[PDB]
Order: sequence, then C-alpha cells, then structure tokens
Amino acid sequence: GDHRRIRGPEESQPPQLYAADEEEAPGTRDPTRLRPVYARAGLLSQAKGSAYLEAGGTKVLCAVSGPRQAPAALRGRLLCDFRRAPFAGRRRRAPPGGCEERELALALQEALEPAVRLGRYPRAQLEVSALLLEDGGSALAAALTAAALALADAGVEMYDLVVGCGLSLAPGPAPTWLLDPTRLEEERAAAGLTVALMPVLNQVAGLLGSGEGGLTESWAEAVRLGLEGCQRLYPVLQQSLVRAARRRGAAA
Amino acid sequence: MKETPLSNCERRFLLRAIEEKKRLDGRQTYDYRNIRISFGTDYGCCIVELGKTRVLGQVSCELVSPKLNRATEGILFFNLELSQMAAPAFEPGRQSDLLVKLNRLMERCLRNSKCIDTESLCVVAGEKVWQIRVDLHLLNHDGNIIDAASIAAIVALCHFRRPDVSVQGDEVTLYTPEERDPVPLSIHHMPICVSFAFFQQGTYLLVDPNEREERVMDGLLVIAMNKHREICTIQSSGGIMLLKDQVLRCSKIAGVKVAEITELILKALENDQKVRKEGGKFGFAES
Amino acid sequence: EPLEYYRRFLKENCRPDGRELGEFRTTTVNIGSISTADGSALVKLGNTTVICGVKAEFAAPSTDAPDKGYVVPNVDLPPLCSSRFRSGPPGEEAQVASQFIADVIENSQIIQKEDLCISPGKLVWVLYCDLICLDYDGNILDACTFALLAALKNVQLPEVTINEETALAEVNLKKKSYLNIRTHPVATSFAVFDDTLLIVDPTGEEEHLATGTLTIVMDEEGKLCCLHKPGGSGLTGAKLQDCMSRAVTRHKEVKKLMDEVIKSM
Amino acid sequence: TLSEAEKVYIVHGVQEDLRVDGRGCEDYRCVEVETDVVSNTSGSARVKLGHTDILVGVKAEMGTPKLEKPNEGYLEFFVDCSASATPEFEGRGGDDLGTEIANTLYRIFNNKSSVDLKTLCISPREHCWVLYVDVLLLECGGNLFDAISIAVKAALFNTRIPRVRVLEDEEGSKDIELSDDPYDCIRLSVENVPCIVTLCKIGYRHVVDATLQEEACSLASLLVSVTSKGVVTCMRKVGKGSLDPESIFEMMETGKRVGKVLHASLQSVVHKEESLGPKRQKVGFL
Amino acid sequence: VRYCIPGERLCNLEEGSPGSGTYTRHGYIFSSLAGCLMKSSENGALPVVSVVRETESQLLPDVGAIVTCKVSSINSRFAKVHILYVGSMPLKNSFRGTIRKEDVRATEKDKVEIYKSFRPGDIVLAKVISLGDAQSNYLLTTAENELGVVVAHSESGIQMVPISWCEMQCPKTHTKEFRKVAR
Amino acid sequence: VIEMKGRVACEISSADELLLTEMMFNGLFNDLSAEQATALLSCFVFQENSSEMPKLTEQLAGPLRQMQECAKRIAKVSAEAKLEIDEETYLSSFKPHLMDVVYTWATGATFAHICKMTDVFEGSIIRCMRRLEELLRQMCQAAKAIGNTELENKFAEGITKIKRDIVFAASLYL
Amino acid sequence: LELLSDQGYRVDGRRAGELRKIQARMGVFAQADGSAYIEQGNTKALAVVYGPHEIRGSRARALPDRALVNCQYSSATFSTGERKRRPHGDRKSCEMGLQLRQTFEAAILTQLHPRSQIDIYVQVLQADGGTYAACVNAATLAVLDAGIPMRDFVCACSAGFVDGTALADLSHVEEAAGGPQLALALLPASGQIALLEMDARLHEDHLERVLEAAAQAARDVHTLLDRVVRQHVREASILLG
Amino acid sequence: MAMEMRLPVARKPLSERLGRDTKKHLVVPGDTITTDTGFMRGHGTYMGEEKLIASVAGSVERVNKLICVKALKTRYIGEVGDIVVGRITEVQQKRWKVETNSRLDSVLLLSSMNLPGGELRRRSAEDELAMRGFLQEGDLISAEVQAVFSDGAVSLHTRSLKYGKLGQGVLVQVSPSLVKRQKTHFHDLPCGASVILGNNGFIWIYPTPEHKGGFIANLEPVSLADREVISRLRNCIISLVTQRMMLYDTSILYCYEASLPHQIKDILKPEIMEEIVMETRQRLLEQEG
Repeated sequence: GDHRRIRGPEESQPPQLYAADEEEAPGTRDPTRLRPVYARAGLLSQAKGSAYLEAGGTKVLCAVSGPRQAPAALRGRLLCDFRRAPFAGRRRRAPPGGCEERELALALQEALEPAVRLGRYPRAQLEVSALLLEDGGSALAAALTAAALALADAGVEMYDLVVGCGLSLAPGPAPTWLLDPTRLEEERAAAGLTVALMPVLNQVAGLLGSGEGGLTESWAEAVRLGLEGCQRLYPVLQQSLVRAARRRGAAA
Repeated sequence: MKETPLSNCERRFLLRAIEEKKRLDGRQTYDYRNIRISFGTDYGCCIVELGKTRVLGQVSCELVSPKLNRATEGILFFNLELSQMAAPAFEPGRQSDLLVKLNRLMERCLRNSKCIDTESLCVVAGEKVWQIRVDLHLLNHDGNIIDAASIAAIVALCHFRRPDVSVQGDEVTLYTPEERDPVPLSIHHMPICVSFAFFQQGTYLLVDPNEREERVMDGLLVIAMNKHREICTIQSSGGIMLLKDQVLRCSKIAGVKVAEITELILKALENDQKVRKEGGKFGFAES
Repeated sequence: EPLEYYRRFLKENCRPDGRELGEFRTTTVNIGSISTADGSALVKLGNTTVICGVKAEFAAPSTDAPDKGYVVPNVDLPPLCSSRFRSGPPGEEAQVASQFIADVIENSQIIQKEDLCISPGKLVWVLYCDLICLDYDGNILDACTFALLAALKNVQLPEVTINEETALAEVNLKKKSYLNIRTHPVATSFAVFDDTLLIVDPTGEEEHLATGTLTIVMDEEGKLCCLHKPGGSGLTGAKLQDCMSRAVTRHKEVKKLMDEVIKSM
Repeated sequence: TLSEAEKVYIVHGVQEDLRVDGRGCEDYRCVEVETDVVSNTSGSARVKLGHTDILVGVKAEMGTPKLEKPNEGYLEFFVDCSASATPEFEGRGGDDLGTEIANTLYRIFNNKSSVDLKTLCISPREHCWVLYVDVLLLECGGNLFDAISIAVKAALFNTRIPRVRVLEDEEGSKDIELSDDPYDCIRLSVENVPCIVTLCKIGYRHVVDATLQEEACSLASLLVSVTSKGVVTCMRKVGKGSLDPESIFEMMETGKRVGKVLHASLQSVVHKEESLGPKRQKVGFL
Repeated sequence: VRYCIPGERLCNLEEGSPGSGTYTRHGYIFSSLAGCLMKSSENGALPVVSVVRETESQLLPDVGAIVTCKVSSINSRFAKVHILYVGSMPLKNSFRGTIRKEDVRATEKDKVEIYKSFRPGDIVLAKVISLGDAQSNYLLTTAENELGVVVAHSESGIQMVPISWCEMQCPKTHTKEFRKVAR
Repeated sequence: VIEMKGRVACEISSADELLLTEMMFNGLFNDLSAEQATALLSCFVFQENSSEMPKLTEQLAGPLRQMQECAKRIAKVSAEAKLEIDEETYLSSFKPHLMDVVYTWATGATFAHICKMTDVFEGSIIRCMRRLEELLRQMCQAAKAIGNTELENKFAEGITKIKRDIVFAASLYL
Repeated sequence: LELLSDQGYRVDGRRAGELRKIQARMGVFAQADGSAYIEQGNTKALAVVYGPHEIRGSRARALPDRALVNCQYSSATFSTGERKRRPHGDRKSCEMGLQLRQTFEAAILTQLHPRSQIDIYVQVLQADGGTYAACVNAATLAVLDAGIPMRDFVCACSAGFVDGTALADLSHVEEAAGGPQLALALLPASGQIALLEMDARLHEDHLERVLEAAAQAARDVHTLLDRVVRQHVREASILLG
Repeated sequence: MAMEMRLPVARKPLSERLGRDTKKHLVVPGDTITTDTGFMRGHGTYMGEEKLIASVAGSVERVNKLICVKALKTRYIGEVGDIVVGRITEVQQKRWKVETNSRLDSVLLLSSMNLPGGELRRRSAEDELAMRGFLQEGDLISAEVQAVFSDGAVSLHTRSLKYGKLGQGVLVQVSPSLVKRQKTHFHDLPCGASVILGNNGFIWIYPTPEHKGGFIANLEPVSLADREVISRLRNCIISLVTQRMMLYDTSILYCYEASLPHQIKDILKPEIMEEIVMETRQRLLEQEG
C-alpha cells in the first residue's frame, strides 16, 4: 500500500481480457507512408521551453526546465523523465512504472546528448520532462522529436535537430517493413525498430530495435527506410519553430 | 536539527561517579526507575513511562487472507515509530539504524519466542485469519527504550480483546463490541527485555541507563526473560568485548527484574478490570 | 517590490492583467480528445491547464459494502507544470488536491457507487480518474474539479453479463451506457489579502504574496460540498456570503458551458 | 577515467590494428566458462572474461501463467550489481545498471522462438513453470553484456526442470505428482538462445570486447543479439555520442561473424564438460 | 529578417565569421539556436554573423555601473544580494552579488558595521567591480554618499524615511534605525 | 639504497647522528627519564674542555657507559674500513662536563645556582643549551618518524623544562 | 527426519561437538584491495575489503580521530530454495550490517587510519545454515589479505541445544526446527566475545553449556583458518624471494 | 578472427616447483612476538598486558632492537624521497588533489609544480587560474614526495624538469609490495622504450625520445615498432605480478627477451605466463648466484 496516494483496490484487471472476439486487423496500405503530423512549439507558459506533437493517436508533450546549478568535468548534463499518462494504452499502470519508462528515458538521453552541446552549459543540468498523453504507435520517436523541439525552443545550443521514426514488421508470408505504424500494427507485429538522427550532418543519434525474428539485410533496409522517413519529416518541425519565433516577435 | 554535543566535563564526571558506584538521580546500579503503567479507554492502549521515557502502544486487528506456508495460524505485525517529539535527531528516514535494530530485536523477542498463540486466532483455515498489529510510538526519549517498548507491547497484548466471531462451515459472522463481549487473546508467557550498559570496556555495568549514560557507554547487552527463567533473546551491541561470567551475572539479574516487572503488570491489569467493573475508563500502576 | 506594485492596481479596482477583481479568465474545455481512455477532458483557464483521463476496470469490493464501485482520484503535478516541482514521488500539494477531489466525490455524491455493482460480493467497477496539471499559473483545484466532472460525463461504459455455466462474466464493448451523475459541483476560488480584499481566481503570484486562500464548492440546488479554508488573515460571514453568491454565478456559467459542449458533439 | 594523451595512444593503436594487449580489432580474450557452480539451483553458470566475473543462477518455480499467454510460461530476470564490483555501487546506485541489463535481457527474449515456452506448460491457466534468472556481478572489466549473455545461455543449457503431473480433482483439491528420477529431468533447447555482441566505435574503426580503458576512448557502441543461425534479434545503441549510418552495417556484419564463432566455441565447450561428468570436481572460487 | 534553425548552414567562412550562437564545420557555418540571425559589418568589410533569441537578448553589468539589489543574507564579513534592476531595465535572470565590509563607505574606515549599515530585506544600489570567475559573484561597492539603502521597512512592517547619513525613521511612530543611507 | 636508520638519521643535523640512532635502536632512551636524555645530549653539544672533570651520581652516569660502548663499536667499525680515524679521540671528543649542569637546570633552578657548579663562562652554557634544544626538536621528529610516541613526548617535555628565563630571550635587535 | 539419533549422530553424519569442513581461499578478486572466499559446508560466503581510502561526498562524516567502517551485507536471491527479492534495503540485511560493523570496529583497530573508509562487502551465494559466521570469517580473511591491522582473528560460529545436549555449527534443518540457536564471534587470543546474538526460548541453567560449546567450535574454526592463512603467507613469501 | 573458450583448471599450490623452505619468521594477528626487556615496536604490531602482539600478516623483522612487520599487501605509505606516479582527481582553489595507492588523497600544492621552462618569479592569481588549463583533472604526474603530514597525507613536489606531467604512453596498476626499494626508478631500456617504476604500484611506460617537462603535449603517432614493444612490456609486467615476483630492470628485460618467440598476445594464457616467469626466475637466480 502506497501512503502518498489514495487508497484504492489491491488489484484491478481490465475488461478486455474478459472479452470474446477476434479484434479487427488493419489490412493493407502504402508501406512508405507517414501519418499527418501536428507539431507546435511554445504551448506551455510556465516553462522556458515546451513542445507538443500529435501523429494519429499519438499525443506527446515535452517541457524543458532550464539550466539549474548542480573541460570534460565541468560539462553540462541533461536528465530526462519519460512518463506515460496512466490513461494511455489499453491497460492501466500506476504512475511510477519502473520497467519501460526508464528504458525509454535512457534512450532519449542517449539520443539527445549528441545533438545538444554541453560545453556551453557547464555546471548545469537541464531537466527534460516528456509526457505521453495517448499511445497510438511510434512513441519513443515522437518523444525524441518533441524533446528536440522543446530544447530548440528554450534556446539551448545544438548542432542539429533530432528526428525519430518507428518501423514494424508485417508477419505475413512476404514480410514488408511498415513505416510509422499504429498500436494495432505494432501489437500484431513481429519486429519493431526505432531510428533517430540529425539530418543535416546525416548522423544517427540513438536507435533501438527488437524482433520475433529478422536478418541483417532486413534490419538494414529498415534502417535506411526510417532515415528517409525522418528526412521527409524534418520540414514540419522546421516550420513549427519558425512559427513560434514569429509569434514571440509579435508579442514584443 | 542535531543533538547538543556532550562536554568533556560531563563525560569525565560520569565515568568517575561510575568508578565510585554513584548514579546521578540517586539510585544504585541494579535498579530501574519508577515505571508507571497507565491505560486508555480503548482496549489495547497503554502508556508506559519509566522516569521520563514515555512510550505508547496500540493493538489492532483485521481479517485477511493468510500466507500459504501457514494456512492454519494467523499473523502478527510489529512496528515501532520514533516520533520527532521523542528527540530532535529523530527526523523521518534519518536514524534508520536504530529503528532497524529495535524492530528486529522486538520482533525476535516476541514472535520467535512464541509468546502468543497464532493458532487460537484462526477462523477459516486457508481463506481468512486474524491479523494482529501492534504500533509502539516513542514520545519522550530519556534513556531506555527496549524495556519500555516491550512492557508496552506486553501490557497491550495482554490488555486487548477481539471482536467475537461465530462460524459454521464457511459462513463466518463477525459482531460488534456492543452486541457481544469481545474475547481476549491467548498468551503463554510474557517476556520483557532488560538492558545492561557497559563502561570502560567491560569493567562496570549499569541497569536502565539514562540518555547521557547511553552517550558515554561503549556497549549494550539486551536480555529477554520470563518469570520462568527462559532466555528468549540476548544481544550485544556497541562493539564491546565482554566475557562469560558477565553474561551469567546479567542473566541472574534479569531474572529478578523481570519477575518484579511481571508482578507489577499483572497488578495493573487487575486494577483496570476492577475499575471498569465499577465505572471508570482507566487503570494505573506504579513501581 | 512586488506587493507594493500590486496594491497600486488593487486600489484602482483592477489587476495587472485586465481583470476586474471578481471575474475569471478565458475558460475552455475539450471532450473526447483521447481514445485509449474511457473518459477524457481537457480544461484550461487562460494559461492554467488540466487534463483528466478516467479509466474503468474490475475489482472485488470490501466486506462492509459489496455494492460499491470504487472511484479513485489521483492528481499529478509533474515538473513540467512549474519549476517548483521536482522529478520524484508526489509532494504535498498533489496529495492535498487528491484528497480534496476525493472528499468532493464522496460528499457531493455526484455518483452512486451502487450504480457500479455488477455482481455484488464478486465484481464491481473501479473508476481510476487520473488528473494531470500542465501549467500551474494558479487555481488548480477549480480546473481539476471541472475537468473531472466533464470527463465523468463523457464516460460511457460497456455492459457485462454473467454465465453460470462458465461461472465468469463477459463484456460487450459494442453496446455501452453513459454514467448518471446527479449533482454538478463547481469550485470557486478566492485569495484573501491583508484583511478584507478578496480576489477571485488568483493566479500564481497573487497566491504567492497572499495572506490566505479559500475555495468553495457550490452544488446546483443551493448547497455546498466543501469550504476549504486553509489558514488566513480571518473572515466574517459578511465577507463570505458574497463569495457564496459569486460561486453560484460561476456554477451557472460553467454548467452552461458544459451543456453547450456535450451538446456540440 | 583517464587522460587525453592516453586516448590518443589507444585510438591510433586501434587505427593501426594493435592494442595494449597486443590484439587486433576482432579478437576477444580467453573467457573461462564454468557450469554447475551452485547446487541449490535448477541451473547455474559462471564466467570470467578477462577481469569481469559473473555468476548466474536459474530457478524453475511453479506459478500461475500469464493471462494473455496461458499456453506457456515465462522467464524473469533479476540483476544484483553487487558493490563488490566497484564501490560506487550501493543499495541505490546499482539499480540503474541492473534495470538497464534486465530490460535488455527481456528484449532479447520477447522473441517467441528462443526458448520454447510451450514446453514449460503443465496445465493451461492453472499451473506453469517460471524461470527466475538471477545475474550477480562481481567485477566490471568491460564487455559486460556479452559475458552476461554467455552466462544466461550456459545456465539454460545447464538447467534441469523436473517433470510434474498436476492432476485436477473435484471440490477444489489439487495434487502434484513428482517423478522420483532426478536423472529423468527435462532439458530446454538453446539452439536459438542468442549471444550479445558489443561493438564500440573508436576513431574510424570498430572494436569488440571493448575493455574499459577503450570504452572511455569511444563515443558509441552498437549492441547486437545474434543466434547461431545468423539472424539478429535485438539491435540497440548505447553511448553519449553520435554514429554514422554506414558504419552500422559493418558493425552488424561483424557481430554476425563473431556470434557464429562464439556460439560454436560455447557449444563445443559445454558438450565436452557434460561428457566428462562428476570427474571434473567443479573447481570454483578455490 | 529571417528566423533560423539549429541545423541550417548560413555561409562559408569566406563570406562571414561566427559571432555567437553558431558553430563551424568543413568550409561552412551552421546555426545553433532557434532565433533571428544578423550579419554585422565592420569597416573591414568581412561580416560577423550571429544568431539571437531576442526573448532575453543579452545584458551586461559593467564595472562603472549602477545596479540595484536586495539584501538577503549578511555577516560581520559581507552581505549578499540579488540583482533586480541593472540601471532601469529589469532582468528576470537575477544575478547574485556581494558587498564587502570595508567597501561600504568612501571614508573606508574599519569602524563600519554591517548591522548598522544594512539589514536583510531592503533594497540598495551599488557599483559593481569584479564579475567573478566560478560563480560569477558580482562584488558591489557603495563608496559614495549618494549610494546604498533607499527604501527600508521598519521593525515589522513600516517603510522609513532617510533622515540622515546613518539614521532612518518611520513616520507613524518614532524609532531611529541605523543604515548606510544614500544621499 | 637507504634503510630506515637512514631516514631516522637524516632528520638529525646538529650532532653525530649515527651514534644517536644507535642509542635509539639499542633501547637507551626507552628506559630513562625526561632529563637524563637532555644530559646525554649535553654530552654531545658540549665541546669545550674544563679544569676539573666532575663527579657524577650513578643514576646519571650509568647511561654514559652504554654511550661509550656504542661509541667504541662505531670506532671499531670505522677502523675496519680504514677511515684514518682514532678511537680515544672519537670517544673523548664528547665532553660530559655539563651533564649535572643540565640536570639541575631542567629541575627548574636558578641560573645563579648553576653558573657556579662549573668553572666555565656563561655564553658557552647558553650555546650548549640552545644547540641542545635544537637537537631535542630533531630527536622528537626522528621518534615521530619511526613510529614511537612515548619518546617524542619525553623529549618535548624536556624542551618545555629547559626554556625558562634567559637562555632563550629575545634579540634586542628584533 | 531427526536431529540427534539415540546413538549421538546427526543427519549429516557428525556428532554434536564437531562441525563441517570449511574450505576457503584468499585472493579471488584482484581488482580489489582484499578478497576472500569460504564454504563452511554448503554455505558459500564471499567477502571484499576496499581498503582505507578517501571519503568522497564528504558530507561531514570523515571522523578525524579514527577510521570509518562501512560494511554492507547481501544474500543472493537464489541462495535459498524459496526465491526472494530485495536482498538489499531489507530490515534484516541492515541488521547484519550493524552487527558486522560493531564487530570489525572493535577488531579492525581503526586508530591508525583516521579520515578513511574501510569498505567491507559481503555476498552470500548459498545458505544452508550458519549464515552470519561464514560472513564474519570471510570478511576476516579479506581484512587480512588487505594487510589491514587487526587485533586478532575474529572467529565466529553458532551453537544450539537439542535433547539436553549442545550442538555446534548448526545447519538449516535444526535451524528451521525452531530450537535455540546462539551465534557469536570472539577473539581467541584473549577469550573475548565481539558479538553474541541468540534467538529462541530455553532455560537459563542451559546457557553455559551452549556458550562454551560455541566458543570451542570457534576455536576449532580458528585452527582451520590460521592453517589456511599460514599456507597463504608462506607461498607468497616463497614466491617473492 | 579467433575466439577460444576453456574450462577453469585447478591451481597448483605450495609453489613446490621452487622448494625453498624459507628461513623467515611468519606470523598472524594474536601471535606473540618475543617478550623481553624494552623492545621497541614498529608498524605492524601493538602491545597488550605487557605482551607484544602482532597485528598484520607477514614476516617479522628485528633490527638491532626494533621489532617491525613487513606485510605482503599494503597501500603506499609515504616516504620522504620516494618517487611516485599519480592520477589527479580534483583541483581545489589552492592546490591539486591526487590519487596514489595511498590511504588518503595525496596533495600537490600550487607552489610545488614547476613552471614552463624556468620562468620563476612567484605565484599570483593568474597562476591560480592556469591551475586548471595546464593540469587537467585526470592527468598524470611523475613526482617525488616532499613530506608526510601527521594526518597521513603526502605532500609531493617536482624537484626538476625530469619530473612533472607525462605524455601519452601507457600505464599499469600493481601492488606496491612488488617493487624493490632501490635507486633510479627512471629507466630507458634498449628495447626501444622507457619505464617508470613508482614506489607505489603505478608503473608508466613511454617511448623514449631523441632530444633529451611536460609543458607541451606531443600528441603525435607512435611507430608500430614502438607500440608493440610497449604492449609486450605491459603484458610481461602483468605476467610477473600474477606470479608474485619482484619487479625491476632485469626482471622486465628478461621476461621481454623471453617473450619474443611467443607472439605479442599469447603470453597471458596462464601456461605461457608461468613458463616465461619460470625461465626468468631461474636465470636470474642462477646468474646472480
């Protein structure tokens, strides 16, 4: 029993597991397709920088609590707190977590440390806080992109932006690499993958993957496909940042 | 915050008065302080104060699914809290060593000695059994806890009464204290610890040390006993080198001490029952 | 020199933002924005923002009241709301607000727990209403309560049945049923400066440099669910009846808003 | 940690295809494998890779299966990163690395084709087997993940689950029937259990078994998980630095080859040892 | 006018030089912030490009400055302060300064006494000298008679008036507090 | 290469250090009192002759015999290697003519009750005692080096006994 | 099942007054300043001693008079047949830490390493009874391997009481039976006890017996350990030159 | 490529391959050294009830009247002229804090470190700020002790320009009880390199230059013919130490000369290690006597 939250029931299982049906399968689509993206920077007020990204059922926030006092030893730091709202996903999980939240946090940190330049932010720790309001597919990639937007918004220095992209594998007899999929295409999947790069200097920053199976060539094709997707996505984020800067110029 | 430091003057004076076999308040070495046992209104509450050290003890019950390894006998849950009113240093989550050692010692003493009947408190063997928890709280800290904590847990667990229950097959019916008379517990023997403090590597030994004597002592010997001369636990702490004859003598002391404390406890319970059988929601005993 | 700078506006019967000491800021909602959840509601008062997601699950009741479907609220003030919060467990304000929401849920009686029992003694619903702040510019309790109510109207639940042969229950995620709520508790906040100056919907700074705060929940049928009065320079009933009147007015306003919204869907 | 000029030395060495241990860029070091160390477990193993010593215990307990997958059991992983490795670990500082390693080990086994769990089911929805794996760190000398993986595989190969007949009966009375034949205990295949492979990039050349002194000199490291066939279950990336898109492919090919070699060697070794028998005396920590 | 982005190149080194908020790669410059760029030109004709996020563009309290501040903590040695108004333009990035013991009056007497010059919770204005190295501790000085405390609240809650050089009084009741009054 | 004895002798520069270290590592000062050590060191700092050799009590003379035995050992070891050294001189290059002086001075007595016992000038006594205090500091540091503590406390106490009034007064030029 | 056959034998096949063959070693882990290993039967303890070194995050705890002993305990999950979790942070491992700490602060002779951490670490790989004493002894061997001064072998062991007799170096079976078990740790040279834990009900007159029995068992343990240590020192010196 | 796995073989203790039967006096705590009239105690013992009781494991040594012990594993106690190699850990406003295999944090006062060339006037604030840009945190210094404080710490300095900061080279960390107390720890071997043997357990190995104080970093490459030698020396030192034998010029030179047939990598496998060490030991023993 937790003594910092309200007294609820010991255990609670959802109703779906008590359902009786073969859930609907997506079917067919253009494998090299991308979902419609709404990215806006400057949403939140009380934060030095914030960003919001929506792609399908995916809905993610990120805020940046700026430098807070706390060479190669007087080098900045950034600690990232990924956190999925308990009302995302078919199932509910207590807020704490402790299994995948921390894994994805490590991922974000490993993908952000390269882009950000911390020599110019010594003796300081940037608190990055991501929040996943709704899970609808590629989540870690949305989180990378949103954190990048929030950083670039707060005005922390960089070398280039971070663009992510998630891929899955069709378990059909002719397995094809499915780009920017949905939670259904992702739970009915064999393998998953996530790339994240910096498109100007064309360098990966952090990737990840897993598989019911695969093979070298397949993984390589997946990688390059995700790279092309990230390239095709970059301009949206560019325009978003320009727009937010124009609104700031307008405010004063 | 922090405890005020100890001056070398007081330290040396204490060591000398020990050398000369002189305590501070005016008692000998083989003597406790006046311990008072006062009761509350609710069956299961006891405030025991030895000198300045006051400790509160509450006993509560619940019904819960037992643990598979022991589906016949029930459960018991100790807990001791060091309230910030006991002393400044007792901030939450800071003096954890003392909490750990005290709680383990008390658990050991009472539980593993089989002081109460974990079997008598069975209701449905496999589904629902009792659960007796005991919360001790430290209010004022002047010296000896373990003795106080133990006397409190014992006075409580001997001054507690369960809501009666009826059963047929699986049909279990609980009832309220106003509909029937709550049933007491089942004790076999009441153990209560006894604390000895060693000074100058083992040369001198005192009983029921105050706070200063605890600050200028190097070692602590706890010994649990009954009125039937049955060692229940003994522990040495403080990183001290004692011997055999020392523990033998300390045990022959704890014998008498526990006998006397036990007589008192019984008298206290007797007086409380007598009072409630005459109108009055209290009970008081004095050393 | 903030306090002084602020009294200047106060004595001009205004505020440094453009509010006439007795009116709130732009209040807006959004219902059904989220699919993964049973009920969803976004509320925002200008810069302040809150979002409630209410999930529905099964659970076994107690022995004192088998016919009671639990409603468990929890408030989350993550560090992205404001810098006064740090990554870790919940602080004090989150916990107080959680208990406030729960006290409301229990006293206003907006919902009958009995309306959540399927098979008494065996199953009952549990509504995990998780609220999250996203901009703590001030007056978070009003927003929390209003978002809770909104989502708790949005929520429509499935229907379940019991089979004696299987001795288990089945759900029908196709057909559903809304959730009946009787009372519509709205919360109205107040900040009391030195003696007699009560401002309504106080933002952040106005609460930082204030002598006391007050919150009042006012059900529709001229009743009160909670008068949260944590400390303060003091008040007499004369400085309280006015707050109650203003609370009734705010009740009317926000109920009209919520009706318009649930009808624009 | 270490200085900058030492890093120059090491990176030019790699670029020159030499290393302080006078080995190339595709060469592990003698890894002392042992199995059947601890006795109270249903499986165990130990590895000493240079200056990293890992122990691994495996306990086959009986538990309820998982509602979404009642037709088969599950593996759980715990990782005690004992402070005996480096004092900078304690009751709170090692949780980070332990969690990381455990999440990896899970990600290696959400594959459905590695350990045939269907073979671990007794009575669906009612009882099943559960493999509690417990990794225990005792030194940290680099190439940690590869050694942990090798230990997991050696322990699985050395795992002996007993046969049990769980017979149902009316009025809710259950009975378990053992087979009094500790020699007749079942054995799970490991022909797919994968080995990890950590390619750390130094300069413009990639390296395997990245000793600490060389990890500090690097900027990225690609972890691959290979099976003896040649597929690639997992592909993770770790490091506070960047990484080009082309070098990924070389890293993956090298991981493939190294995994082939590693699995061959391990299989041969452990068949040898299983052949010897109790004549080996099980020299451990002595 | 054009707003830039942390990855886009801006110009060759042969057509400009990095001023701030940028970096260099092979034969090119690359921005490092989301903001507005500007290429200033010297009489030398070689431009200096830079990028700025004009939200809080830049401020710099130089030596011969006059900066207000608030007295938080004090000691027999020094009194620490927070920077609010550098001149008259506030700066939400409140810098933290210090005032030494002897660097308190133009007379430089050691007889000076902090508790009779300053108190915690009053506003002064002073002249910075040293920027600082590790914590950027501004060291301010008040070696002038038109410097020091300007507003000061009374024993509990009343604002006082600067009667004389080292005296101040509340108008409601009568009580002579001691400060390093300004002017 | 050096050995412990070397790191004990190097700390000494005000006298013959080989013989001091041998006196240590043969266990002389480990059995005497505070002042007797001061006297046995006076046997070294002092280098002037006097008219009448003194008469010394046993408690204070005995140690000097062990001192002379160690000196003879050093002399033989020096002659084996042919240092062109003589034994009688080396042994008698150490005048104990002030042992009693220093003893009575360390007992806390009056300079006038001291300048009489010997037909020697005063400035020579002052030089003796100053060199003696320097040597005592050095020997304290040596004992600090080897690891002993009783001996260094002993020598420091001797120092505290010497400096009373005039042997260590200030220089009017300062 | 049984504990004391009428003949005098136990289950394992040993009388009351004897114990199980400890098999040890010193020098397991070289990346440390001191290491050891011991198997006191089926038990398998493992000790480490990171020497007297600097305090970081000083946090105003560097004692200026003496040294700072920090001993940590751990019982692996797969130690017992019943798997458990949270081996550290529990309310029992911390008590073991306290015990070891007040023992070695007594023995380790800290007055010579002021403002310095002596970090002791103990991991129990397999437990079959006598889990505290094995750890005491492994940590002792470690300290010794680290050339850390210490007054005397702090040798520990356990005793018990069954059928009016005293058993030495209990195992898990008679440890689960619930009978009185008395664990202790003493310094043989002087005959002084550094620790005395005990947990179960028994009469008083039956105390001296188990007490002297545990003491004698610890003496035997001393003999075995010192033979090991002497072999180790001899081999090392021979290898030097 | 090449990977190899192998089971663990059991040790062969007692070192019977030598057969010495030493003429020493070993002890262990509790052991009673000879109790006689006034014997002085040294490091590695103590007193109880008029009885001299050991405190540490090793051989006893009775200098003329002083009884000490010489343990087999310790942390570097500070002498007064011993050279030393050190890895820096912190940079305090006044000085540098350095890590030796010592029981505390060695100290290099800002007054001690030599200056570029001989530009010696005095230390000012500008030097206090260059205190970092020159001697980065984590760097290495080859110094010699200046003095030992009563609190145990070691203040060390730099007598000349032969000392100071170190180049790129390579390093090893061994136990400090495996370097013979002798002179000229700074060697320049004919193999094509040079070596520094700390009185602590830090050995440094650097290629020998041609010109003949660290104030400039010559971060140039190193000929393969001078990195292979360094790596072989590194592995040879590790071999020597794994077999518990002393370490100095002749030992390392002869293990080197022994490990030419066996290639640059295959001489850590315990069989090759042992046979090389045996060859070196035997030839030292027979040539020296």
